Amino acid sequence: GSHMEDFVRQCFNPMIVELAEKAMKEYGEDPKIETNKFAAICTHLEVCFMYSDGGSKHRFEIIEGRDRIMAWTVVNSICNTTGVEKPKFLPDLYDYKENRFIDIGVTRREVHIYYLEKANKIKSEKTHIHIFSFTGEEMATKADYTLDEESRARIKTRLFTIRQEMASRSLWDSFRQSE
Ligand SMILES: [Mn+2]
Ligand SMILES: [Mn+2]
Repeated sequence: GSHMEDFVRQCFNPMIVELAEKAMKEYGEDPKIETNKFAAICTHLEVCFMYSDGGSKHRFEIIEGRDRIMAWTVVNSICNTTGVEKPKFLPDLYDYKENRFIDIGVTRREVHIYYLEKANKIKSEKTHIHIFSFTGEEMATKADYTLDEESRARIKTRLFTIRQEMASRSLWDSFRQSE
């Protein structure tokens, strides 16, 4: 029973905590042991869902947070109906307005460093990328940031808040040097 674990269960809502536990268990992992990863997955969940909440009613299909199998089903539905190309790696969202898959990144390193790694690693010329840090920085594909500024602003705020709560508990350094 780490401090970190109990911190995550206080910090994130129960639905996010449960989706993340499920995601971890599905790819082999334990939330009680790998607790920095548990916090990171919760974070990435929250951001993805805050992000889908920007923009209008029907704008995004939400991929993250589903079962791996159902997530691919929906990806296939969107591919087979928009003509858009089937990505190699699961994305987080689909943008019905701009007609692209998006993968949201949350990082404890230089926005720059994480962007290149996902770009090379996604090896998917058409999927859009949008990174946020715990520092207020963001980088997006084609400098095209999808949402208006106040929706991204509140994500950035939320992340700095998570960073502070962690630090006030002396879990931040560990969290940062776990990535
Ligand atoms: Mn994802
Ligand atoms: Mn992502």
